[PDB]
Amino acid sequence: KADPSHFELLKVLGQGSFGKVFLVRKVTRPDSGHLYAMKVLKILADVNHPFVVKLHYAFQTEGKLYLILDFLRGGDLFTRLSKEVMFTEEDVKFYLAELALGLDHLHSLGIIYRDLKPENILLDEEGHIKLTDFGLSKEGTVEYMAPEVVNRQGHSHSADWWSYGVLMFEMLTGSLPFQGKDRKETMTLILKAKLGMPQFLSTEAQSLLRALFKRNPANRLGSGPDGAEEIKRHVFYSTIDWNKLYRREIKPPFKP
Ligand SMILES: CC(C)[C@H](CO)Nc1nc(Nc2cccc(Cl)c2)c2ncn(C(C)C)c2n1
Repeated sequence: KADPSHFELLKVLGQGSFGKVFLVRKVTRPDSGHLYAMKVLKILADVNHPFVVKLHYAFQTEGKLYLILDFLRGGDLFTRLSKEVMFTEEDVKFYLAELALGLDHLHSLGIIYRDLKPENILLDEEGHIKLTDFGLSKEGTVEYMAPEVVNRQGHSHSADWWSYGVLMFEMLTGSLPFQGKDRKETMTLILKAKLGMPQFLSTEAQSLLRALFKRNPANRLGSGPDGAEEIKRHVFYSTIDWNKLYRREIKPPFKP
């Protein structure tokens, strides 16, 4: 059975906001040689979906909870965003569509992806995305918080779609829609939900952002009754075949 001795440490990927994540190589059969990302801890984690990180092994060792997950070669969207400082609508439509599927699934499991942001969206070698650091059902980066969360008036699935809107805006413009000089001001800007629409954005993109940026979570796109479909049927994704996207048949615009 699983055991820390079955994995040799290759290198530390980075300090964590969830513990430390190491790049490990399994030493035991049958996946001997296979690379994995190892997370050590001192609430669901098992989800099966093309756009959600897979948990391969989980074992407790005296206070330490080891999680062996997929190693995503491509790194995260935050890193790519910083280097390219903004993606074309083409790239954005693609990442958001796959994210749309991943997110909705997590919502069906009754999970709320509270920490949705580019840092938590990984890319595999093919360029497809994979959501990480999810799981919590019973609840951060302020720039991504929905107004009901800032005011602590609740935190349902709707909150995620607002954050989804923020991710879209940041990838499309290189900037955050609501940014103050400090956390306080940012939260106040989120509450006013006062938003200027950059003129280089397509009308379809602008339409979608306006629908996602509804202060009242009940009027926010994704708030049913067709839930995620409400967002998937938006004109912004007209050219997206969800069937093949799910099957990973759509060619990623970016290849790491
Ligand atoms: C430690 C952080 C700097 C990074 C990026 O957010 N985290 C990260 N990078 C990953 N991949 C990755 C690939 C190439 C270079 C670098 Cl620095 C990271 C990764 N693969 C699988 N997971 C989790 C499910 C644990 C991962 N998590």
